[PDB]
Amino acid sequence: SIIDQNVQALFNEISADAVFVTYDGQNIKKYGTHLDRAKTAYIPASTFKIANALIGLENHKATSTEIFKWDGKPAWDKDFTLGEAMQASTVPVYQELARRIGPSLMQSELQRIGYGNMQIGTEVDQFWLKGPLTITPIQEVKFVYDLAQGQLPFKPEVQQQVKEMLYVERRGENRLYAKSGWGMAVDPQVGWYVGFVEKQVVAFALNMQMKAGDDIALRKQLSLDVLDKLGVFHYL
Ligand SMILES: *C(=O)[C@H]([C@@H](C)O)[C@@]1(C)CC(S[C@@H]2CN[C@H](C(=O)N(C)C)C2)=C(C(=O)O)N1
Repeated sequence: SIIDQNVQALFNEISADAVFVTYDGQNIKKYGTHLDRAKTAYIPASTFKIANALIGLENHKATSTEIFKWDGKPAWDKDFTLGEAMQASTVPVYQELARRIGPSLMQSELQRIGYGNMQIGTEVDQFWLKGPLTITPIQEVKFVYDLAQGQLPFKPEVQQQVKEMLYVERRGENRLYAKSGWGMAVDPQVGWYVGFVEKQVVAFALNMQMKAGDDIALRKQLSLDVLDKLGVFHYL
């Protein structure tokens, strides 16, 4: 198992506490510098957009065609669909969607699907940013695995729509879907890179500590390097 050694070697460069989890539908595997992160709960931050889009489309609070118009209050200073907002990571668009859903519906939907600790507190548009909603990397990886397979408790066409919002690139006929996250409001700060590769499916979740001034592109660069070494997503 020199593949594992090659992966671990990648993390010898990274000074931050990091775990990388993979899920192929049967096996959970863990790599990185602090493996206990995989079973620790952190705020989902921008990764919550996935569940937010799902709940919203499911409950007729938006469509994938609808334009969320900018209200003129100051980057993200333009009109976005939910898909455009996903890849741009436009928080205010998804805050608006959260406010359309409302605390009662949000709470019951998170409970219904068993997302993380299923806690929203009192602010319906901040709970994934400041807490108290938390989720383990293992939970995230299983979540996005089911999304890829269309086996979440949502309408099939809803899952397909949200799934394709996460599309990043393809190599041959292998497809990468991914969503990054950087929770700055919490201490310590958490970084996410969650997604999956469609050949069979391999879901993955990078989860690591972040500090002000860190390289924003590190999460993706690291994950792609890991996926290549695993042979899950080879470089072209
Ligand atoms: C969600 O993960 C996060 C939300 C909480 O803003 C988000 C969208 C911010 C970033 S980093 C982005 C790059 N430059 C900006 C900045 O320096 N600030 C503080 C305005 C923020 C990410 C990310 O995943 O990189 N996600």
